[PDB]
Amino acid sequence: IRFLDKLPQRVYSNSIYELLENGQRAGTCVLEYATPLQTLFAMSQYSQAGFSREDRLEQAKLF
Amino acid sequence: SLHPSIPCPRGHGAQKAALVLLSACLVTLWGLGEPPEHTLRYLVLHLASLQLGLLLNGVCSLAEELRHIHSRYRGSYWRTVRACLGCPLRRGALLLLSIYFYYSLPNAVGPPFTWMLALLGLSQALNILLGLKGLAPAEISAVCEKGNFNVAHGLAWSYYIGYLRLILPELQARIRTYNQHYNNGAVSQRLYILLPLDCGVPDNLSMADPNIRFLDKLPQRVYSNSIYELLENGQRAGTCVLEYATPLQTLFAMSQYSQAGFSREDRLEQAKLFCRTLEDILADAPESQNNCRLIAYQEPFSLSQEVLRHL
Ligand SMILES: CCn1nc(C)cc1C(=O)Nc1nc2cc(C(N)=O)cc(OC)c2n1C/C=C/Cn1c(NC(=O)c2cc(C)nn2CC)nc2cc(C(N)=O)cc(OCCCN3CCOCC3)c21
Ligand SMILES: CC1(C)C(=O)N(Cc2c(F)cccc2Cl)c2cc(C(=O)NCc3c(F)cc(F)cc3F)ccc21
Repeated sequence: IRFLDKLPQRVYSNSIYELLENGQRAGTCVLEYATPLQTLFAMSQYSQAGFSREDRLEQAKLF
Repeated sequence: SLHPSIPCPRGHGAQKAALVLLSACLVTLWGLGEPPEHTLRYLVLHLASLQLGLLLNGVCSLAEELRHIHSRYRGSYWRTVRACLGCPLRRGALLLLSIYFYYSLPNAVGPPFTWMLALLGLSQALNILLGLKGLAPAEISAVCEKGNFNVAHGLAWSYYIGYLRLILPELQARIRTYNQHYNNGAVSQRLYILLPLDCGVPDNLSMADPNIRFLDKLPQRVYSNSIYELLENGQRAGTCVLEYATPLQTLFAMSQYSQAGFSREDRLEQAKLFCRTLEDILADAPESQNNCRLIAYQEPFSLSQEVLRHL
């Protein structure tokens, strides 16, 4: 998965990524992560959450 | 040398022609072999008459320039005399030479002193009233350009001082930042200024030629510069920051109105002169460190091909 180009355009920048299959680009797509999962992880890191790793995985699946 | 139609700065052809004429006249005089002292007398008398006529014309000009002294010559008569008759001491010496030569050298073909003065005054009055001593447009343009008395020079310098010098130092950094943001192609780092000799500046650049198409607003008082990519046989081959020359648009608007006294041929002359003046300024300016180029053209053809060949 390698970055190719910032998709042209309230200002959303979606980096597109090409997919190397044995070194050859089988295609490309607009690919991105899910930020609520990152917020769940950061919730689990902090101590003012009461939100453990077991609960973090449970909430990730439920989300 | 931007365009085949842009005039070159005036050469020394007039002085070359004068030297050719002087050589021919010397050949003729040596062939005829007339008494040289008579020739000296005649030439000195002719120059004296011409100088005194110029003195009379300057006096006539001073007669009206005396009323502008408070607002144009800071209320000093010496400034008015200098502006109406050139350098005072040089012309006074020439006039004294004329008077002494005429009063010493007899005039074989010429009036006495009072008769010559009266005839010269009459001729000066006739030339003033009838406009016989008329200024040819070629010499008018030569003098205006030599002394920088053209609207195009002022417009070009205003365009430089107000806009170009402010944005060129940071245009390189802005283009580098944009190219780092949008990668893959890349955008040329040099500004491109359009210069249609016909002064046709459409609001939309793509309307003039579909091959040139807007790409993105370049990131940044507030300078909104639009970048354009050029279509070659349906596919883009290059891209650059391309904007129109607003002073040419102002020149066209000046030509549109009926109070500027600014005709279409005058608009063509000032367009060419603006192109040349901006060429010189951006050639010697420090801010134009190979940073700006002018696409000067005229439709009698595609602009995009010319911009590509520039790229
Ligand atoms: C001066 C150089 N020059 N000589 C000739 C001939 C043509 C130009 C030229 O092209 N100049 C120019 N073009 C710009 C384009 C952009 C952009 N965003 O793309 C940004 C710029 O800088 C802000 C631009 N500048 C410089 C500043 C320009 C205009 N302006 C002036 N008038 C002059 O300076 C002036 C002096 C003489 C003589 N003639 N003129 C103008 C005809 N007073 C201003 C006061 C304010 C304020 N603080 O309130 C804001 C200003 O600018 C906002 C206008 C932006 N409009 C401009 C037109 O198009 C659309 C965007 C002011
Ligand atoms: C170059 C050459 C040979 C020449 O072609 N002329 C024209 C000309 C005349 F004008 C007059 C007669 C014969 C010729 Cl031939 C000329 C004139 C003088 C001269 O002293 N002119 C006095 C003078 C005027 F005559 C009229 C005037 F309004 C003011 C003035 F001061 C000297 C040399 C020449």
